[PDB]
Amino acid sequence: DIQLTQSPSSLSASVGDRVTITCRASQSISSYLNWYQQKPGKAPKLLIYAASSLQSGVPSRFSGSGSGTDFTLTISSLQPEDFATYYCQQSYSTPPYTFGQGTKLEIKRTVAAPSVFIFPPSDEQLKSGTASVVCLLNNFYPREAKVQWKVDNALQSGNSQESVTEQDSKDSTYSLSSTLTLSKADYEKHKVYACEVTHQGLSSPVTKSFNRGE
Amino acid sequence: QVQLVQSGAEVKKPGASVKVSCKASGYTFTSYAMHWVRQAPGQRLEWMGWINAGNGNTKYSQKFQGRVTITRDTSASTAYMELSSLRSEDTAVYYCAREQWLDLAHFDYWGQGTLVTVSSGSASAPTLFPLVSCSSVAVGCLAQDFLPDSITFSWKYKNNSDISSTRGFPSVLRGGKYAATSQVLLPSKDVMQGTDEHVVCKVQHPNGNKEKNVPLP
Ligand SMILES: *[C@@H]1O[C@H](CO)[C@@H](O[C@@H]2O[C@H](CO)[C@@H](O)[C@H](O)[C@H]2NC(C)=O)[C@H](O)[C@H]1NC(C)=O
Repeated sequence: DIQLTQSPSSLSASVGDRVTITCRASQSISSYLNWYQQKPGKAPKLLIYAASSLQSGVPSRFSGSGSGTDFTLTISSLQPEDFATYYCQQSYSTPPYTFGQGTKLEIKRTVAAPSVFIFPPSDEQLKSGTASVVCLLNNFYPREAKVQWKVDNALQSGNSQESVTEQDSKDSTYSLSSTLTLSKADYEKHKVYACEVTHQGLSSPVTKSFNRGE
Repeated sequence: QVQLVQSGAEVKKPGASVKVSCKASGYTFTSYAMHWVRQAPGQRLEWMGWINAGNGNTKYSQKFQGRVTITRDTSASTAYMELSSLRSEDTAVYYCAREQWLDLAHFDYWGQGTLVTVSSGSASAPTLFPLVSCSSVAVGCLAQDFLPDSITFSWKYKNNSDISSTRGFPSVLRGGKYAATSQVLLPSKDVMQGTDEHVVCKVQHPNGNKEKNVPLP
């Protein structure tokens, strides 16, 4: 089977930068290489076929070159909406129709600190027997952020989940939602609920909190 | 405008089978082969098989041989993929894709995808809870206890006009069911200087659409 290895696996770059991604095939595939783009929650989209042919409708900043075992996809002027995973794929010797493991491209931009909001559980939820406490971090860059839940100043562990949006198509920032899940009883055994956020754009951690009463 | 439109999300138990459809339009259906490619969440694209839309000939990946069937209805311009003996590792988004043969083969058009979820649990619609804070004010919506993970949020004012949506957050899995949050950011001064006391969060889900009034502080 022909294996495809993409390099790098991850890459951050600035708007306007020239970006180059490489795909190496375990054996010669002539020009039977295609490049696809895939954004979160969407289907792949053809960018390049036959190593260097631009698919109709694709912006001209995408180009490809190579033949044999080494191929390159180049974005000559990176745009904010180019955040995505890029796959190479060979159609010379099949099956299998081999895809690369993908190269994830993020847009590099200036540091932006998150704005933080905390939301207590609703009464309607509490009567169900479970309490969800939500903490939102909005419009920050880079993606790396730390959320620490605290209940009466006791650091929580193992009882929270979180997820991060895709990179915004205009301003290239992220948002993150974190949920701390307690039982109604445990929730009513404590008073102060807080999320503490650590991020490069903050000189010191930022804490948002409430008291179970109000 | 070449278009490939696939059937909706599916929830199945381990051991069951699933059949996904892919309706083609904008070209001569019989002139192009149709391939099926799946992607487990966060994973690699994985080719499964192709069918020649003209003469109905097929070829399958040896990984799926014996449990996958690809068919086509020419008069309906539709291709079908059936996968049996489903296991949890079959949970994935399944895509149909058209192959362009001209020059060097390549997949030039893709369907929007079909989420197939294999679970011991059962499908369920979401339950909505408001997120109220205790410059812009943040208002939110929590959808819980829904399956499959195929949900979309939208927001409306009291006067029934749309609120500009913000980046959606991925759902998280807990106890065999999914949960997701959504948020809108409203100017603070327009909220405190306003007669409206709530907005409306709406969710669309294959098992039941829901609405919830979200108070404003
Ligand atoms: C629908 O009602 C909302 C709430 O009163 C209105 O939202 C305001 O719209 C103005 C438009 O200039 C904005 O400046 C305010 O920030 C909005 N307020 C909030 C709280 O979002 C909206 O104008 C109304 N639309 C119609 C067609 O009546």
